[PDB]
Amino acid sequence: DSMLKTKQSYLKLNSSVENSLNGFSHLFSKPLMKRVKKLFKNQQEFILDPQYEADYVIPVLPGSHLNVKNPLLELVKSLCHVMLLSKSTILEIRTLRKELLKIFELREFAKVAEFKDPSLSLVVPDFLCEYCFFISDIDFCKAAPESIFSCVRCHKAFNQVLLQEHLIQKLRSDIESYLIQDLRCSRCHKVKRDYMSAHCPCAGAWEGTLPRESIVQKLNVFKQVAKYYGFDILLSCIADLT
Amino acid sequence: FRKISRDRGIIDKIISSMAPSIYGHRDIKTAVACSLFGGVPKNVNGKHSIRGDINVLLLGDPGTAKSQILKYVEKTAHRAVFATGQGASAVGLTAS
Amino acid sequence: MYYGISQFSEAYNKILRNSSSHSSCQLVIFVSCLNIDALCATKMLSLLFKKQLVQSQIVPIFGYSELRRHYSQLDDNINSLLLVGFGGVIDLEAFLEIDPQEYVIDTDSGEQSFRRDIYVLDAHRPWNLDNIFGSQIIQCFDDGTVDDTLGEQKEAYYKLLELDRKQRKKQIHEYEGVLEEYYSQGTTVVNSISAQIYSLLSAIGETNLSNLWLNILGTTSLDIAYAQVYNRLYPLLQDEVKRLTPSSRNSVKTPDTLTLNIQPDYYLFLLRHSSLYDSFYYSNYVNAKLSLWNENGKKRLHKMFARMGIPLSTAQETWLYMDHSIKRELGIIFDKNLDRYGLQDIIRDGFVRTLGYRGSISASEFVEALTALLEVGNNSAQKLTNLRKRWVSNFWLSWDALDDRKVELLNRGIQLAQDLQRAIFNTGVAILEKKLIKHLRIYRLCVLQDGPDLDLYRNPLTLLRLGNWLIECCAESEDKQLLPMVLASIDENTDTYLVAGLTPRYPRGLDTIHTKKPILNNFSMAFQQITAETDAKVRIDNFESSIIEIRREDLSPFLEKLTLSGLL
Amino acid sequence: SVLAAANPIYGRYDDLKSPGDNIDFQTTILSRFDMIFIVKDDHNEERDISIANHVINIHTGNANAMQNQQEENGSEISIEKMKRYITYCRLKCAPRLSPQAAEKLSSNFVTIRKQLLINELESTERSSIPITIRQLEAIIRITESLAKLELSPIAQERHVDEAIRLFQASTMDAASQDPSLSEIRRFEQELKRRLPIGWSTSYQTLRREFALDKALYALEKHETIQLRHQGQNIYRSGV
Amino acid sequence: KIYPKLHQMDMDKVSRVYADLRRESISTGSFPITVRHLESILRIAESFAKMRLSEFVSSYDLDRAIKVVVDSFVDAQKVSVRRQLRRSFAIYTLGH
Ligand SMILES: Nc1ncnc2c1ncn2[C@@H]1O[C@H](COP(=O)(O)OP(=O)(O)O)[C@@H](O)[C@H]1O
Ligand SMILES: [Mg+2]
Ligand SMILES: [Zn+2]
Ligand SMILES: [Zn+2]
Repeated sequence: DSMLKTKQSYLKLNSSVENSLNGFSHLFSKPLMKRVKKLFKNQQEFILDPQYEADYVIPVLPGSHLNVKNPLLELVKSLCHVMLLSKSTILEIRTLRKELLKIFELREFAKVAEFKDPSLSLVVPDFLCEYCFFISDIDFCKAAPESIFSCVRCHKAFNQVLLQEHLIQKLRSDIESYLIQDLRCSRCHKVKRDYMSAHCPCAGAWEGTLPRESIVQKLNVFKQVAKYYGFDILLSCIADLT
Repeated sequence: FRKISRDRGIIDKIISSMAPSIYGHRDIKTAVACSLFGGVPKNVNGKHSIRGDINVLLLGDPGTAKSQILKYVEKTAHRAVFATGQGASAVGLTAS
Repeated sequence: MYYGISQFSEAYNKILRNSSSHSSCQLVIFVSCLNIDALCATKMLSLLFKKQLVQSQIVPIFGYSELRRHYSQLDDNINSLLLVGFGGVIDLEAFLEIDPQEYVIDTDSGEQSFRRDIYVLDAHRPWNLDNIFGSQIIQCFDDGTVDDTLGEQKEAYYKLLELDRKQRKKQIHEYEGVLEEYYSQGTTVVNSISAQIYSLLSAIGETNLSNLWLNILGTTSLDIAYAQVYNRLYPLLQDEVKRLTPSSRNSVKTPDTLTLNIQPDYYLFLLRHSSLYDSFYYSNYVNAKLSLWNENGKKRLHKMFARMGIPLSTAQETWLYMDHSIKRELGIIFDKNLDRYGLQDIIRDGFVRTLGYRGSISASEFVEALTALLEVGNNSAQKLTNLRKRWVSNFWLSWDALDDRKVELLNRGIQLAQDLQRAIFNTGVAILEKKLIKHLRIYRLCVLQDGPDLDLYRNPLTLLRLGNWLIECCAESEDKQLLPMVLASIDENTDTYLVAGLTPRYPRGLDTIHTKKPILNNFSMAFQQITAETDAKVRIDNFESSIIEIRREDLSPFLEKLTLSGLL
Repeated sequence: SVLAAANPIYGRYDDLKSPGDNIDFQTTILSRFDMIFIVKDDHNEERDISIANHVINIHTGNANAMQNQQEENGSEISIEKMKRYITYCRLKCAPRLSPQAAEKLSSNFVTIRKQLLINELESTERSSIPITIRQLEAIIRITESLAKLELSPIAQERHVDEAIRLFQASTMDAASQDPSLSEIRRFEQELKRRLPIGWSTSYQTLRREFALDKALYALEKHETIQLRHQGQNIYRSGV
Repeated sequence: KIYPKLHQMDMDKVSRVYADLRRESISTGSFPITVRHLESILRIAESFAKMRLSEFVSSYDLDRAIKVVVDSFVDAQKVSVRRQLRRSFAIYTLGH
């Protein structure tokens, strides 16, 4: 509503470097940080006292890969990230974020103060709806459960067996691609072309294009999705892996 | 010194007093004050030594009181040595 | 009362009967590390049991959890346990999950014997009534306080024990109130363990010069914190020194002469192993007397050194290498120009040990070196255990420092003491510059968030030494009223603060009516009550109850709750 | 021993200019020098962050703590102990090569000389970096030093491999620096018009179409082509 | 008589500022940004703490030094990209 009123006022006055929104933060600046202070006192009162941890609890999601020590800090970081989207008001949004962090006595550029996406991604490419012949890419760590079990243009459901089959298909395809990757130099990045070589002729160590850590993260994402949605065949595949 | 140090805004007053006879050019005054007070020369374990002195270069058009600023600095600092252009050789700058 | 001073020999003989079987090792000695007096007492007992060839186990313990874990691991054959420096204030049978029925053997015949007898020895005054009175396994070596000042407590405890109408409930309430007002009292110490075991040894009659030196060291260990107790016990040690010293005085110095002497021992820091100027600059008393953290302090220090007429280079020269003129007129020089600056209390008489041509040494310097060796001799619950391992290991370094054949270790301890005094001094001056101490109506909080050598203060003795520095400094500030200070230090590896409840003390040499009354550290019950509620993952395991480990996130709420708490 | 610190002309290396232009030192003086490292400021933002964190720890008293702790850990050792250890090793061992190490060194030297010859032929200009018999002596000396620091009386092929790696990392790195163009442009245009933007083809197809073909490496630098199947398949990356 | 210390500071902002400085220097820039230049920020902050007789470098002493460094870098660039560089750097001089 703040940006809506700011845009309306700018258009009325008139009728990116600078757009209609340049001071929309001021509509809620005092209320925002006042409410943040009140919520901070409320949390500090009830962060440790039991029967409120049912409120100060971090929900478990398929994409959960970030540990939250302060749900209020996660909340304010999320609001700061959503209100940093405007390129024209970058300075005022950064100032508001700095003032909000001053309530936590945290530095403006602190790494913990930096916000990152709490959700990973796991898309199924070229998903086809067996009724309307709709081509889509079904995410699971970001897409809602209602948007994954059924199509979009129609509302017909999807086969659980097909979902598990295609998820395991992508998993095994990634495994094979990691196992069949090419090596390349670590210094001049020249692709390895022979079979017998300790390193690149420029004394560059050989390295794969697909990191093992990437496959580890993919396997963790698949396991989290299987556990969250009860994917039996996916869990069987995970057990087969190790 | 201790009393006026606790004053807030002392940095700006000091900066303005670098060149009282020279109008404007506040950034140059700030840089001159920083070089005058200087930093602390770090020396890690006696192995790694870090320069604690600030070196400042002023590039500017003639008649901009850069020479006057340098004259003020020479009159001001504790140990000041002034050399100009070709009137100072390589060995005379350091040792001979 | 369980074991009075006069009947300590009975306990000694009972222990000897119980575990003088060289086939096994049925006697185990538990000693609280990071405690000089306990170390000295354990050394006495180790030498004594080396005399009678009684096999013993010495286990240095840092935390209560370690004690309970070791007791769980403890084998049943061991029929005799010794606790040194702890266990006299907590419910050991409840702590160690002990009932008399499991350990009792040959119950019959008005007598009782037990398969495992534990003997505690600590001088903390909150004597646990269930441990001093209501048990036979727990055996306490009283120093005359329980038998004289806990008579009413004894009566109330026995009335509750025997009683498990309206007037009966009224009397039960009165007795419980008496017991409670006996409790809820700050942990204080009236005697030194070294003196108690030395008295026991004299009763056995196996004393020598070495044991007397150990008793002097143990008593000197309590001078900095409990100077009133030190003054109380000083004449006994003095008389023992007079008695034991041979009549062949003024004898020619041989490489074998071991001489204990009573001579002016000024209240300086490492005088005989550092320059006079540095001794003054690092003496806690002088620093508190002139507040050397300000720039004026060093100028006034030069002012004294000029006023006495001693050259500053001479003052800054090492003690051994000073001119004999100053080294023989130090006493008169102090007499002339000490009362002028109020440092007259520096002059003191102490005990000095000389071993042949190795040079003299004072008790204060020795205990400082021992404490330094204790402190710096060498995901979240793992590195902390490694820190406990290192802290326990330093106990053995300090122990072996007692050997006269390991003077090289003593030199390292002296250097460590100098460095630790330097670090604590610099930290105190930085804190008093930045005014990290925030004065309140309850306690003067002070938390170190970042800075130099912050990893040194996670050791409890280092934090206590810093507390001694700051409490001595604030004691000489008459404007600053009596109030405890709280110190915390974030451990970045564990992301936890080390909150150390401290206690104010009267200025040294300031003897008044209220000075005779000791200050009681009420951080124990406050800490425990705040921790029992509002679970904050607090780790309270130190035998010194006023030391806790708190989560970094929970530090601020814990301090806020403590401010809301009026228990202390 | 000689450890010299110099600066390429123009302040920066200025790799756009010829390597001989950036270095005013003649071939004669460059011949005596055994190892010639050329460090370059990558301006890699993550590397910049790492260096900035290290330097900040250096300045704010953290160095005096972490260096002492790491030295006590045993993975770093003080100046004096290294001095005495170096003295003892230099006065104790004078290792000599094994015949297998000699054969490996001779083969590597011939390879390096062939590489220098082909580089000079491609550039039609003598390389400012000289590789000669003295370079083989330098490799032999480095192998001896590697065996000596281990106090091994005889040098093994492990030392030979490590010395070859260091030589390739410093002297070949200096010698591999590069500043017809018509052929390169023609090849670029013909593959852009022929090879589809989203497709790939084998390298033997380019060989049959038709040199050193540095144009493909330059285009890989431009990220318009990419060699994936061990150099047997060039794919238009999307540019 | 003043030897200020940099205990109270945030290495994150300084590291990010140095990384961005090097990134904009290598890309469409001619001013050399080296590690010496990163040390210059701490040196100027030390001078700022000195001129207040402060023995510890406060947050203002660091922000002022960062602003001075980024402004000196920006003014050393051509006006064509100077506006974009200032727009990028504006997020670091907050408060002044
Ligand atoms: N900003 C200024 N304020 C006052 N006087 C100035 C200013 N800039 C230049 N001048 C005057 O110009 C005269 C010559 O300046 P000069 O030192 O030659 O400048 P530069 O060193 O840039 O050649 C001086 O006498 C000085 O008083
Ligand atoms: Mg001029
Ligand atoms: Zn559909
Ligand atoms: Zn390579």
